Amino acid sequence: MIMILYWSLPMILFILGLFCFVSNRKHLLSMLLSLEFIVLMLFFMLFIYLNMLNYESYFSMMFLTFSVCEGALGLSILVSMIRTHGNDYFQSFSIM
Amino acid sequence: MWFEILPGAVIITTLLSVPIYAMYGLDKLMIGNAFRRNMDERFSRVMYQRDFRLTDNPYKMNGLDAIPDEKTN
Amino acid sequence: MFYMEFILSLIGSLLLIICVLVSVAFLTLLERKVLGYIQIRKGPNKVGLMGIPQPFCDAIKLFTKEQTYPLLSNYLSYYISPIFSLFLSLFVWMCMPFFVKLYSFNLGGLFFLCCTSLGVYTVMVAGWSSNSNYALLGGLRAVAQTISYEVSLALILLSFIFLIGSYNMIYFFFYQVYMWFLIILFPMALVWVSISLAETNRTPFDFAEGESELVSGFNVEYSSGGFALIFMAEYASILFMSMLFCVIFLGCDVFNLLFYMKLTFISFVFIWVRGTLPRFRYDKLMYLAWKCFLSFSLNYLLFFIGFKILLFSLL
Amino acid sequence: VITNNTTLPEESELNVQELNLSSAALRAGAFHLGKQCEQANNEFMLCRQELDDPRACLAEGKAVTSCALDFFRKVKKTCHEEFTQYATCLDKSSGTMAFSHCRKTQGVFDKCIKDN
Amino acid sequence: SLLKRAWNEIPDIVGGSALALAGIVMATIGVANYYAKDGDNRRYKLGYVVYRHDDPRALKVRNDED
Amino acid sequence: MFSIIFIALLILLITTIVMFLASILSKKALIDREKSSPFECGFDPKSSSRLPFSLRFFLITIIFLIFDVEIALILPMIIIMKYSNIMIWTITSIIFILILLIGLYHEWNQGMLNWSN
Amino acid sequence: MFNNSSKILFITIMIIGTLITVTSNSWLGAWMGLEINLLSFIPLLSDNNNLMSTEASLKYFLTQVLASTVLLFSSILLMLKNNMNNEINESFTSMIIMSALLLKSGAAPFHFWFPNMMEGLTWMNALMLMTWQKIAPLMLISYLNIKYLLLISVILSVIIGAIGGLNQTSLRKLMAFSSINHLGWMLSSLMISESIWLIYFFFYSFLSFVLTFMFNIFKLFHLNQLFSWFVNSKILKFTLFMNFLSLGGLPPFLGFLPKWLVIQQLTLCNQYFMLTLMMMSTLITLFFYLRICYSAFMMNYFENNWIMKMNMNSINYNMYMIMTFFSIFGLFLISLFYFMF
Amino acid sequence: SLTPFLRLPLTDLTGCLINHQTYDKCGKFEMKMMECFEAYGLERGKRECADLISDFQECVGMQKQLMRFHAMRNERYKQWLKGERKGQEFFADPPRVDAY
Amino acid sequence: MIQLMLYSLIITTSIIFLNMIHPLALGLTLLIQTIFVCLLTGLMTKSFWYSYILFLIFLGGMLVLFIYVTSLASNEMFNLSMKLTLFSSLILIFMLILSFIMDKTSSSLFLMNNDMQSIINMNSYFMENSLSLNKLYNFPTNFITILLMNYLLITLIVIVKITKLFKGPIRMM
Ligand SMILES: COC1=C(OC)C(=O)C(C/C=C(\C)CC/C=C(\C)CC/C=C(\C)CC/C=C(\C)CC/C=C(\C)CC/C=C(/C)CC/C=C(\C)CC/C=C(\C)CCC=C(C)C)=C(C)C1=O
Repeated sequence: MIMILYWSLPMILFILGLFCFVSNRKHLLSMLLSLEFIVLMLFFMLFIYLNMLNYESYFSMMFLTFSVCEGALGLSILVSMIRTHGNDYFQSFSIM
Repeated sequence: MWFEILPGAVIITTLLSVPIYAMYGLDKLMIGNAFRRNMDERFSRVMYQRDFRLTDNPYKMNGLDAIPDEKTN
Repeated sequence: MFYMEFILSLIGSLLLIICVLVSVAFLTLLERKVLGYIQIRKGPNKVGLMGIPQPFCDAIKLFTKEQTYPLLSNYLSYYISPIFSLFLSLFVWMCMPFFVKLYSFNLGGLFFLCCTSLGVYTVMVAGWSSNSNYALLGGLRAVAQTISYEVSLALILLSFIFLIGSYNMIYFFFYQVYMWFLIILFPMALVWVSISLAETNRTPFDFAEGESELVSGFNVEYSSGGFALIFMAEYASILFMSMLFCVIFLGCDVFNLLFYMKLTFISFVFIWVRGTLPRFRYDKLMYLAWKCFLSFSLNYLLFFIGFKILLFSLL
Repeated sequence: VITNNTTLPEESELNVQELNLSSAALRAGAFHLGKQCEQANNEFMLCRQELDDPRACLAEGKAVTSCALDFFRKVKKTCHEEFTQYATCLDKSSGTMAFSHCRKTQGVFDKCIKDN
Repeated sequence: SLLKRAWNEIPDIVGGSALALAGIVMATIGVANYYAKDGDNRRYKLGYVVYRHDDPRALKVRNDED
Repeated sequence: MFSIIFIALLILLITTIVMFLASILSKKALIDREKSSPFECGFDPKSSSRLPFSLRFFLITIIFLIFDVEIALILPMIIIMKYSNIMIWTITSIIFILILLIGLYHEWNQGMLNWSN
Repeated sequence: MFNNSSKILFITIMIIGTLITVTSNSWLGAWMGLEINLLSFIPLLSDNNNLMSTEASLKYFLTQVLASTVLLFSSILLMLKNNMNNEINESFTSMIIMSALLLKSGAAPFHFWFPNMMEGLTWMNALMLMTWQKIAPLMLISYLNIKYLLLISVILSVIIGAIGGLNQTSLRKLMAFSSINHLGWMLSSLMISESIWLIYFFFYSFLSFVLTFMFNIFKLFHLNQLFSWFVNSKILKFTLFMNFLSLGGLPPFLGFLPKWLVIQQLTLCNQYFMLTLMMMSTLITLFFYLRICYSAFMMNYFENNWIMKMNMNSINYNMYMIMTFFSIFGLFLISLFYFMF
Repeated sequence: SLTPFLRLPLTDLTGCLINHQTYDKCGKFEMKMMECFEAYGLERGKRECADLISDFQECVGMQKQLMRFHAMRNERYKQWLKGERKGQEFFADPPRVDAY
Repeated sequence: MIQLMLYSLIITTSIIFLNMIHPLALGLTLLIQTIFVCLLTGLMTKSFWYSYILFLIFLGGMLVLFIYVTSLASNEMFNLSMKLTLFSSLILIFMLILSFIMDKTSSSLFLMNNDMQSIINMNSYFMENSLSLNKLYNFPTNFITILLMNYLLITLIVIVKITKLFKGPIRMM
């Protein structure tokens, strides 16, 4: 099928990104590491679709701007994490 | 005594100028043309395909002699 | 024909590689002679004939000397970091404009920005891999350098780019045919050299090495093999960045001989400055980039956005 | 997408004498060539834009190539030496085949064509 | 005053903003000048542009000298 | 590209050979428990280098991520100046650089650009 | 909008973010608005005086980031196969979009994060989360037309939303489970129309807008505090708590009218079986509301006696009393409303 | 394309985000189809736009043609692996580079 | 051809990335992949302009998280997994074998490279990125860029407020 010969690989890569975002690693940063991994794969598919259009790749910039802000915001929340808990370990948070 | 510096500067000046003056030499010896075609624009690339097809060598030029001189009409 | 074309491209890169690798050896001698003359010293004068074979006389030692296997270092990372430091130094040369084509490189100006940023990881990984207090301080002193110069670097490149119309470096030649952009861009030339120093981590911005603050910076735990490549990779950066100043502000007549008389002179300037200024303070640089340079660079984008607009109406 | 009922002209019709003249040789005569075949060119290029069917502009295309081939026969008849020097220079002077370098030899040709 | 304090503390932002202010001004001249010449209609066109003699655009062909 | 990748590999091989020569050409002597000890001015080290290294430019560190992503939007300017509407291009570009300056001066005045103290 | 000029901004940018989503004529445009909304809420939500608040700022961020990420994943996939923002016949690719949106709003199967982040929010924060943040997600689900997936969420929402709430004593955590149930009614109202949903949402926000103030004005966070809470006139305290009954949708009060119009339309559309499970499960929701009214309906209590006085903010209380009055007498104004016909 | 319920002025902001109307092989194909959606409305349009949607999808998504192409290649390989072809004459004469 | 080998490597590096635990091991894996994805994207496009931008953008994020990794997760451990090295190396060669015996006219992506375009396409003879990036700064889509600007500036106000610089540095107490 068309979807299997052309769009399978990025999707299989995407789900592997999510399975990193949920696996049990001690440090919160392990979530941030896997966060921009997924974003890297989202860019890849979005770039497939935008190129089916002849001239629409400019929207890649729009996507990248929101990619950094969620990473940048994701990093700020970690900073605020440290200065109330002292450490970023997942097991240090109240389970609720 | 400021002369003693110059031997250092002469060598660096010469060595860094070897490449560009070498390829200008090699291209003439090996292409027949000093400069290689510039694939900077679609039109340049397009025509480069055209030359590579006709003569089977993009750097061998096909002057008027390739034109069929006469037509019997 | 086409099959032959790429063969020549290989030769050019190899020719450019060996020539750059040779020059950085002779640059190090030139650094010692010139820095030995600004100081009232004589400089290396005995070895061989009049000191010319000095840098080769040192390349022997740094390779007949044993590797160091630090006890607390992640050895594979510690062992590989020199490779990529040298590789990234040589690799960035493939974008240097030639009218005798070597690589097309539309968007060559960007390719500069990507490659120069990579040079920080090699310092960064080497310092952390060494697993020594000073080495780590050197690495994190180098990263903070990037946080400062990186943003202002792009903006200042953009100003030059507006003048030429494209990111292809070749166009610098055509626009600098009557005069030199140095005249139009005098403060940027002066600013650009300042950022160029940060790129190569030189006095007055010598923080990665950090000599006399850190014992030897991120190099403190390297020896014969690794340290040599770190050194050569350092001076390859100076040589290129000096050239990149010559293509932007000084004509960019790559096929003329004088261009290489100019290139060495800017290399002399880099040594000249090292023998004049004391090192900045680790924070004063980061404040300098954000408080002054970034604001300065943005101000002229308006000046050149207006000037290009005004010039566009006339032409 | 092409099916049996779609009508393509037969092979014999598409055959026609072609230039087969390299890039540098073409760029040499560009400015003098253009002033002559403009009537055919504009007629051909106009239809191709409004009407985007290659088979529809088949007739006009043959006019364009004939005019080009017609021009060079004249050049072959008179300025053969000069044109080759201009083309050779234009080819071997820069990687872009820019006109800005070969102004001198260009002058030699322009005087040949305006005297003949 | 204010002018003095900045001119003494951060002279670059004053000089830099002085040229920045120059950009807006001579950007306002050039932009107005652009539509004072009808520069949307440019005598040299990218691509091979051919009009019919009856097309409305065919009237607006900018007629220049060189 | 494909030309550049090949030379990228070829260079990497060449530079790799250089230490592979150095590793053999290097004089070889028995490694001592002290020879491979870290360097910390000749006195044994109190603290591993892998302890948490405090940070003071964290705030600038985040601002650096942002300011770059606006470099992605200024760079295309030149490329599309010949092809765009001059009012839209002129207006938008200016209110792009004023926004950046205003943001910078705002934080500079608020003292965020200064390091943690 | 309580402390500094900065809080004023984040509130507005939240409004802009939500509006961009619900006014966007394409998935990609809609997704952008969600990102705008994301960072408008976090700074409002994070306060370092509380060890709990920063934890709340986390769970929301990880959940929402994943939701928008998966949401964008499917939207790209959706128009990779159809080449349109719309799918002619709904299939799996459209289901995936629905799953993300439900998680974005904390519907039943993916609600877990939602109560578990309510421990460390101020009351004014919970209102922004409970009411406004559910606009953009639920409003996009109106575009997608999968029945069974949407239907399953309703059935689980009312069930999990009710049974879970019986065991809580923290009012903030209790209201979360209460809000999950009302969310179930929306999605049920969303497979039939939107005008009902728009009406029903407005009333739901109205009641929650009221109950939040009463806790917010008197800073109550636990059931025990209700009994210890001091009021001059036990008649007054008795009447304030009569808003819970409206939140339970009892017909003598205004809070039933919303439930009522959702049944007159679901029944009109023959969804009889759904209403049985929903309306029946609402009783359990009505239960723990009465557990709160234990502190009001009985009206002589053993209370601590180091307070004789009520200290309350005027403007909040001034607006709260007005809102409460309609919450008890708002039924006779159904004549005026002309949005149901 | 989706229809916002709100349709406040904000929709003007993001309406023209992604389109096919800028120098595309399917610019005319989509305008007809989407026009028909405007004439009949969204829900009813999905039942009257059978041709326009299929044509537009076969112009952008191109599945209909790519999925012809593999049938040709696979059927070329199937013949050879069955011995019905030969190694010497596996492929047809290639097209001229200066074409397409 | 290298496109398939790029497919193999991006898959291979993703398998291991699922198994990294040490944050720097994750970072090195991610950095390597950011190179390949950047390379791969430019294959199926009229220019590599976006690969340059993407590469530049992510490298900014690469440095910053090392600064925080070196402050938060400094003391952690690696473990060479002989299961992993064999598994990746086993499949990697296996995948590389297929790419040599693949009908790699079929595997090529249908997206039109610049050369894949016709010769008649008049719009393909302009600057490499003129048209594509054009309407990023023309009516009406320009307002989207403007909207980002506030969004980015408003973000710049969010970090300082979340961060609360004045209450100290960051240490992994
Ligand atoms: C007392 O107060 C003071 C201080 O306080 C302590 C100071 O710190 C200082 C500090 C001074 C400085 C920082 C000065 C700058 C110097 C340094 C940072 C480091 C010192 C080293 C140098 C200057 C030497 C420079 C060169 C290197 C380090 C090596 C670089 C690598 C090189 C040259 C190799 C290049 C590669 C090539 C292929 C070139 C061509 C061929 C060869 C080399 C091959 C050689 C031989 C063979 C292959 C054998 C073949 C044989 C056969 C076939 C038979 C001063 C001055 C001071 O006064």
